[PDB]
Amino acid sequence: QPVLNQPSAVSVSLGQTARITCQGGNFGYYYGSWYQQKPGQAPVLVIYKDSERPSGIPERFSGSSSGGTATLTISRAQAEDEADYYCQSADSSDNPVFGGGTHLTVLGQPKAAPSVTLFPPSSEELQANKATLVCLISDFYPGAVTVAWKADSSPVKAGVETTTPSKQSNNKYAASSYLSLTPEQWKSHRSYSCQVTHEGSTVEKTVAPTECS
Amino acid sequence: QPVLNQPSAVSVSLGQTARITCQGGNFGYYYGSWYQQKPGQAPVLVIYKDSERPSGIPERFSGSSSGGTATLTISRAQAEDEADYYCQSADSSDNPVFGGGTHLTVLGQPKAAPSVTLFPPSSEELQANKATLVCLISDFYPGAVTVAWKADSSPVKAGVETTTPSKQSNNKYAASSYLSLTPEQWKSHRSYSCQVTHEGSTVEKTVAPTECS
Amino acid sequence: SLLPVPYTEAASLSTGSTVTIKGRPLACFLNEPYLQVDFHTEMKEESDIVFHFQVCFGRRVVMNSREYGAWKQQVESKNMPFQDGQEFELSISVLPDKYQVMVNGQSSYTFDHRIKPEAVKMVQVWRDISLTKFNVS
Amino acid sequence: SLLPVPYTEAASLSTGSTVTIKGRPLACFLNEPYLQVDFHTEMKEESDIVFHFQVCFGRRVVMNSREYGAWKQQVESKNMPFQDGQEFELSISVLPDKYQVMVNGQSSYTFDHRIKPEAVKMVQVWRDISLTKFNVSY
Amino acid sequence: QESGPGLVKPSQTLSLTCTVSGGSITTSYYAWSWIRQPPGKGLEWMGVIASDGSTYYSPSLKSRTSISRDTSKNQFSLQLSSVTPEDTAVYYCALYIRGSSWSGWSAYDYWGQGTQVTVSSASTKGPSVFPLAPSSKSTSGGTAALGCLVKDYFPEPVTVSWNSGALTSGVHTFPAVLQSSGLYSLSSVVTVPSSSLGTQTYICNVNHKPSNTKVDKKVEPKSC
Amino acid sequence: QESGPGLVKPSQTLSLTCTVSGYAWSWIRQPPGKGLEWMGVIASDGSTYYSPSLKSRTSISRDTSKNQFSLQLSSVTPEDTAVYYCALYISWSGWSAYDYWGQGTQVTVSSASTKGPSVFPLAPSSKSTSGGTAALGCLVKDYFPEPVTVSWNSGALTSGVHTFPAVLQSSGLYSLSSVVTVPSSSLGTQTYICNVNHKPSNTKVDKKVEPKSC
Repeated sequence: QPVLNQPSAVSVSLGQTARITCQGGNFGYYYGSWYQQKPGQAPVLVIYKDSERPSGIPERFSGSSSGGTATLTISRAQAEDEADYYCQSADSSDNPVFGGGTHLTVLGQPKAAPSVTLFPPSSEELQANKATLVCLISDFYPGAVTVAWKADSSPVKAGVETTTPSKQSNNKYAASSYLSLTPEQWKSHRSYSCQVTHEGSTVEKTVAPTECS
Repeated sequence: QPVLNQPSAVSVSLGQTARITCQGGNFGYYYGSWYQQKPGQAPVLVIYKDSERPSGIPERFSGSSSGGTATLTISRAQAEDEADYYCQSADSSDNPVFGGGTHLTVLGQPKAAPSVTLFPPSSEELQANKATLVCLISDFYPGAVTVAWKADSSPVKAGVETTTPSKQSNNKYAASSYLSLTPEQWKSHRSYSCQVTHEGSTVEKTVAPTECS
Repeated sequence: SLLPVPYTEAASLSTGSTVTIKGRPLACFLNEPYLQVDFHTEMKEESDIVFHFQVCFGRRVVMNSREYGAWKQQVESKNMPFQDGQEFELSISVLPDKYQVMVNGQSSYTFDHRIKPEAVKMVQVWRDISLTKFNVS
Repeated sequence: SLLPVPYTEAASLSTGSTVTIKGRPLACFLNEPYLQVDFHTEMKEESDIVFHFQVCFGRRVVMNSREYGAWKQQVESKNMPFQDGQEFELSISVLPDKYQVMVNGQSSYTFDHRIKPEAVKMVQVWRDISLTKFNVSY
Repeated sequence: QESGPGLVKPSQTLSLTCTVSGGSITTSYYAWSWIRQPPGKGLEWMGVIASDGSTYYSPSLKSRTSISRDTSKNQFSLQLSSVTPEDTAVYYCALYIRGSSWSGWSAYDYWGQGTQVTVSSASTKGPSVFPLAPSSKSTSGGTAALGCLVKDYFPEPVTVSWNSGALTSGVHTFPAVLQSSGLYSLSSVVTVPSSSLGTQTYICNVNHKPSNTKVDKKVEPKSC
Repeated sequence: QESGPGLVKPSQTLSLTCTVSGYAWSWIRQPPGKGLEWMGVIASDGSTYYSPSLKSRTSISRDTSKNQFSLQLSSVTPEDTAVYYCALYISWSGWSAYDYWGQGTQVTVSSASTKGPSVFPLAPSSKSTSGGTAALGCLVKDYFPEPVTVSWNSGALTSGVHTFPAVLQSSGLYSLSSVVTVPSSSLGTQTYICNVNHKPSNTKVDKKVEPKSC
């Protein structure tokens, strides 16, 4: 399948100017366009015909093109510009091509400490002969996290399902881990713990079966 | 409608050379062909490509063509050449045309006296409350014939339908005449006669109902 | 060396006549130059065409006739012995029943007579080709 | 006075360029002479065609483009303002979004850009027509 | 061999078919055409279907004419739509032999026998068939011409076979007369010897196809 | 506006439709995590075009009276799993851009069938706060495939709500959870119900979340 050559991920500090090139493609004949896409949301056209920008697109965005290269320019970065960026052109009038996509990271944002919420298995799930512990982390930057589970003091790694970290609406990461256990283990143990490590620091929450939390 | 122009009838004496012209048509561009048609018989190809004759056709038949006219030539006429002759060409490769038709009469043929057969109305027709006299004339040349009907000595001229003379397979004419009568007239009168005239000569036949014929 | 194109010459043909043409296309086969040979009934080019021979170099060859200004059934042929950018020799042999068109002295196409060749009064060579020789046999 | 046909000229076009052709067909309209104007990306005639303009005098006009040696979707027009046996002036005006082909200053055909006009490096005029004048205006 | 005869009312559509060879050997079955002949008039072309080419039609009849072919049946069929009294004609099936392509000026060597198609508002009347008893005369040489009578039929034609086609020598079938009323009637008479008329029995098998009447009349000597 | 189901058995033919509300409609799909992949185009003035890779398997129809156009990719295999977008162009060329893009729809093609999620409520922390902070949620366990929209109190609560992405479990099923940040002041008057919707299986489960008895 035909794909244009563009960087996969690019970092730029707030207030600086970021430039994304769309090279390697069958250019010279054709024009180039650019789309802004956030995860799970539809792309929005930013630049068309390599020079003009549509109405509604801020003045920060501009595009240049020459030979076999097109350059996307964001003059005055803001936080909301942190998203995935695609360029497009054609190998032939009857066959368009699209780029690999570029994620723009807006640097200079302050670091944030995680907030942890631990839920016990509900009575219904225990009533349904199941048990699930939900260890939820929010408002943390960057995403790299390690999760540890304990059986009153003992690390448990089987039955653990841990997500890949993904940003929230406020541009901070979020991840979750789930532990599958039976109501026997649930009632047989005094408590269960979720030990989370982020940037070395640790934050823990604990729940107990017979004792209401 | 597109039709070739050719004379309706041409006469030639036995032993002479007959020529039939096909005028008004498109030649020079195209080729010409010729067909011989006998009454009640399928047409037979005589000339194709203006010069050549198919197998079986005698050398007596030949064709000429010039400008917008084609001429069929029959060098040594015989009786069998008495027939209708059609010329054929095209207005265009994708559209053939046919001629108006020429009746060729071959004169000089030997004379023949007419043979007359007269039947009385059968009992079945009398059982069907009708009566028809059948006067059949064959083996006579030429076709021109006049028919006379008589009521015991008296000419009957109403209700007579007589055919147009037509050649046999043996190149002699044949004609028939029918008289429409009622069971009243047939049994009430002594007899009825059919008088046939050919080249001045006369032939009569008579039958009677009550008397076996 | 080169003969004027379109080339128009009076000619009359019959069984045994051979028309010799020697020329070269003016374009590469990819750009699809054409070559057309028309046998006319009069010296005026608007006259009817007894034999129409139009080549689309590199794709196909089609033949037809124009009778009373009307184009008749076109015959399509994909035989393309013509070689890109190479000089060609075109010979059209007149037979009693059809035409025999040889390309470089090698038979490639035939076209059955629709109008007898004696009606031909002019032969015209015209299309995106260079012309060097024209002969009537 | 007469320009050699096929006529091949190096040229580069942009928004505002106009290609002027002045000639006469070499045959009567009944015999259907053709006229072809091709805008190439290279001086080689086998190069790609940015704008292909083929007239079948008296019948129709067809336009297309050739990208990487492949003919694209042909656009057909039946408008035939050209008059039999009369000299014509053919002008192709380049617009930002399309071409403007005028016949004696009269609009007849349009062709939306499929390859940006800056890719033109050669213009060739060739078919059964006589050619007298060829100029590019800005 | 042609088949499909009959009378048709105006505005209808009738079909005619031609059979494989009818007397033609080693036939690639090439270049089949339709030619019709209005009564007493000249031949009038209708269309053609070539193996090399596809088909051709005549402009006057282009709109109303349809030609189909079934090579597995080795037949090809005509359909003439919106018939009028002018379409009354004898329709022939003609085969083009010459190995060259079909042209307008091309000729047809083998013609079909043809069949009569009558287009008029009037309906079909069954023929009043009647036998003709032989002449009671006893002859010194031997001659007795007995016949059959086909009265009051419309339209033409009427095929007359004798003894189911067993007698062909000296047979004469006379043409019909057009009466003032508008109907046809004819008779057929054979010349057979008057020696034996009790041993060999003669029967006039008269067939009228447009009305589909099949009548085989028993001819017997008249008792005196 | 996009419509059409998300489950399909392999070797079958799946359909996607795009609705038009107030001049060339194209189909672009996105394999999971991959770059954009063109599929076809259909103009109202002109006719259709296709891409060679999908040319054999792609069929594009149009309903001008409904002003809708539908995609048909026949003989589907697990390779056809992708996120499908319909983008609107405003003659059509390859380098042309699309101003209005469809919201997108996820289509997952695999042999497994659809599983209703074993939804379970998560009672809030029984702890009472002097300022007011309580993060209670819902649990969407054992569902296949993705995605699942989770609304709280029939879309009446948006403040502090967090709906977490799903995890692909070793068992082969997906599971996510949604948690809301509500004040701990009134917990007997305001009833919170997580209205979970799973579209490929059409399962609507609204779980009544209540505080755990102490």
